[PDB]
Amino acid sequence: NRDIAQVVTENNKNYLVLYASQTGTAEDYAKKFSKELVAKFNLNVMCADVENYDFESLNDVPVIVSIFISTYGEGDFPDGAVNFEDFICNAEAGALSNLRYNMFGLGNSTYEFFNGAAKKAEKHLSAAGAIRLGKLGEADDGAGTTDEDYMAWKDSILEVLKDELGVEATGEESSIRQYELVVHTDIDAAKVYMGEMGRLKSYENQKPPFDAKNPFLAAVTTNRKLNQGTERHLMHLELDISDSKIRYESGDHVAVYPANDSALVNQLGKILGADLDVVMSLNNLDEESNKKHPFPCPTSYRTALTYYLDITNPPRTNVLYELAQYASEPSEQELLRKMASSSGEGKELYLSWVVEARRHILAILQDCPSLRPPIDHLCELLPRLQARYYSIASSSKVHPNSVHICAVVVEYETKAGRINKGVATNWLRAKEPARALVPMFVRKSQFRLPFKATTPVIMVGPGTGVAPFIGFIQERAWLRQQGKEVGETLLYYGCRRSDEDYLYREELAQFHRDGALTQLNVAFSRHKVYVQHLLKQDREHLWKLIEGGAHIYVCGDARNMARDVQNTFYDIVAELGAMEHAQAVDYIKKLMTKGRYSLDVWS
Ligand SMILES: Cc1cc2nc3c(=O)[nH]c(=O)nc-3n(C[C@H](O)[C@H](O)[C@H](O)COP(=O)(O)OP(=O)(O)OC[C@H]3O[C@@H](n4cnc5c(N)ncnc54)[C@H](O)[C@@H]3O)c2cc1C
Ligand SMILES: Cc1cc2nc3c(=O)[nH]c(=O)nc-3n(C[C@H](O)[C@H](O)[C@H](O)COP(=O)(O)O)c2cc1C
Repeated sequence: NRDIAQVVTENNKNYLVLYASQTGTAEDYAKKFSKELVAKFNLNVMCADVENYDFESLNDVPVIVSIFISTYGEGDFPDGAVNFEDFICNAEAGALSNLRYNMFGLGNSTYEFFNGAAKKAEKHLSAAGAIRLGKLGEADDGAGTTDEDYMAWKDSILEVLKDELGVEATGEESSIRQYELVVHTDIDAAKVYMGEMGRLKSYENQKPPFDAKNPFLAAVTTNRKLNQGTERHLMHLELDISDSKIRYESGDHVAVYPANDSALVNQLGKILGADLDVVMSLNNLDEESNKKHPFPCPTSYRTALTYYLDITNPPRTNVLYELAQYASEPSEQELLRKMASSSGEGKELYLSWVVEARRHILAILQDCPSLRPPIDHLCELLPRLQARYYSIASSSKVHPNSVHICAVVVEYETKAGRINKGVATNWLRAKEPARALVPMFVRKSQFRLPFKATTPVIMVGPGTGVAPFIGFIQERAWLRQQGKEVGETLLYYGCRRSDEDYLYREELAQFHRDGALTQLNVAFSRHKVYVQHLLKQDREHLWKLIEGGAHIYVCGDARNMARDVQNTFYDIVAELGAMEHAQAVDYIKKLMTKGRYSLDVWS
């Protein structure tokens, strides 16, 4: 009841404000401070009149204590606060070593002992081992300064507390703009970036060598549905690289710089209120830094959103944080800051609402209608639009001037009822051969057919992971057509169904007919027949091939399939080689080192 440490603990207080007051001024300001403590840190504050407690347990109060105290005699406390005074003056060395406090005394210089109470108190607190945080305040009612004396003191202690308690004050946007807006409302189109990636006008000029910094614009020669079913769209594209001088081999990847859907970009401009044809630059406030801009400038908002900015993936923590100020509806602003937080609770609301719902920026704007930022701050915060990679599905020996892509279109419904569209694949799908140009480049990999033709090859490529092997098979067929003896060429393919999603049914059957493909092993899942079982089934034969210097290749979207396939090979070497599992793994390791076990797995 009168035990101050007891009462503080019982009631789960984060912070204690005490006051001693004859005529209500200290009480008033102790209350004003408490109110500000809560408004800014959302603490659970007790604010109590010293007169109502015994203080023998002052040292056991486990929160920070503010003390407001008035002077009334010979530097005495108010007569009602006798018990509080008798404790502070009797306090022996070390008695209050756990007490962390701040203090604001109330006095009047027109009396003999200006602020004697708070001055005495502080001598005794520190003498007994307590640590004061911040300055000792001393209101002067004699000068008429008390309110401003408090104002100054309060601002001070709140800065001290911001570090002591961690955290930031509600009502604060420590928001740092990295770049600055300049509107180029007059400038000629030749100086303005139009969606090209490196040097200005490079999509026009097109001079070798083409690469990541300078992609070749390849015409789309073919674009056909590969699959029988309607659930999914899987497609085969052909990219004309005639006159590029780009060299590739089977096993290489082709990278592609897509465009965002223009309808999406429009919808975005319409909800931001922004006119997107405004050409502009975002110049770095760090004048001496390397990145002068977040993306090629001068450029229009339409262009940045279309070609240089990622607007489809879930925005990150820091972009929610920075957008939160632009939410006029307070409860919408609370959401965003919470989702931007380091809180277990906030992180978790973020994962499900932002990440798991796959909410892109437009979706966040639409569902938080009071969030209305300026386009230029948004463009600064959004991540860069990345290139997208595909396993070339052609051999350069039959298609030297053509690069083939095999891809499933990403198109799916979210928890929140939206339909999301994968950028590159829907873009590629909309490319009609009747010119339609795809910015691209080739990155070399170490995924290669054996250069010694007689060497057997074992390809494991379920689903879209057949991609690289289509080119491997074209190539091997080609080697046979040229008079070379070619070793066995085994494909272990997989899909759901033969009349739904059998990729390259004609071509693989025909390559098999012509003897180019020695074996087409398909594992249609739809009872759960995956490729692992086909490998185990054919284990006896696979071990001969392996022992005969065969090369193994694993391709596909799923890391687990690769892992299951590797495990299956571990068991085959274990059984048929007659060795310990540990030796089996080390054998397959040796293969990898020799370059006879290669992977192309995309996660
Ligand atoms: C080296 C390499 C080679 C590759 N080769 C090929 C290839 O030959 N063929 C191929 O098909 N892929 C391949 N991949 C993937 C390919 O690069 C693209 O990521 C893919 O085509 C999707 O791109 P997008 O722009 O259409 O989708 P994006 O706009 O990038 O969206 C893809 C994202 O959407 C999300 N997503 C997808 N489906 C769902 C779902 N149903 N529910 C919720 N979220 C979902 C995922 O988070 C995924 O990261 C390869 C990857 C790498 C790294
Ligand atoms: C009778 C009386 C004695 C006072 N003695 C002092 C004093 O010794 N030193 C001082 O600085 N102020 C003195 N004051 C000023 C008070 O401390 C000042 O008015 C203060 O704001 C009172 O706060 P409170 O309303 O919480 O009691 C005195 C005021 C009165 C009314």
